[PDB]
Amino acid sequence: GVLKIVKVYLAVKRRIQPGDKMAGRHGNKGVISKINPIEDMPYDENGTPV
Amino acid sequence: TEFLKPRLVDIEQVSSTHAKVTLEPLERGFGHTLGNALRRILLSSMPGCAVTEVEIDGVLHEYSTKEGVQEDILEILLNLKGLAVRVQGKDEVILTLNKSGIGPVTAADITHDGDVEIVKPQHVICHLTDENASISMRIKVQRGRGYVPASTRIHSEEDERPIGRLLVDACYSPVERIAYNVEAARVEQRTDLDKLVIEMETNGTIDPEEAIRRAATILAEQLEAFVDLR
Repeated sequence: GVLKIVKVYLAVKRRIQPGDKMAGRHGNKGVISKINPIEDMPYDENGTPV
Repeated sequence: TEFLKPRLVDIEQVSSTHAKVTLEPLERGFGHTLGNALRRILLSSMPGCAVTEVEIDGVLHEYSTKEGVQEDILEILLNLKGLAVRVQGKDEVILTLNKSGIGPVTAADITHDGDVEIVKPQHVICHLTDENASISMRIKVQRGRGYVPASTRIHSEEDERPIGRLLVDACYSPVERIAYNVEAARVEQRTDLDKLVIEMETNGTIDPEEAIRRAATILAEQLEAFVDLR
């Protein structure tokens, strides 16, 4: 029945975003709730944000 | 109101990237008020120049590999994000980079345009393995502010789709790190009087001094709206 087949390969870059699932290696899971601006994030005495 | 204004005192420039700025005298509580307000504008609102579009000849997409080049196109683009650029006059400049032969392709191989200044000429972009290999590309640098990802830019204008242009991230924001310390300025009478020490760490482009001036300008522009309209 099949005369010819054309296979298309699409590439996609997916960004991390609210709803995405993240975990550690101690079975500690989570869903990302919000992406905070750098300014807002807790920072060290040295000024480096978490 | 016995109003007590601060003035810019000392500018330690440890490096072109890192610069400490002491500020006094500040009245009690204005240390943190100005400290954080400025930190937030300096991180989110700072204007700068950054690579927006790159077009390499013989390259249709960013996932291909060019022969005679160790790095895949993605890795080359990530290096061009780190390329430190100053545009003096124009908002948008297209620089040309043509290089051949065996060697680490540096930022100096870009044709020095008159108004444009490359802050880090030794910045690595590409490693050429085979001597016969030549790379040629046209790097567009635009001026903007904050962070403009290619994904946020692939969902806005897109009036023309020229199969051959690659969109990469360009952190306009010159400011990499900022922290402010409130130290006591044991003032002539007042011991509650304090100094503000702002430790800034930028990449190239913006001058620390100039950036603080701009950030204070933006905050004062926003206050005109509240002082004026009731």
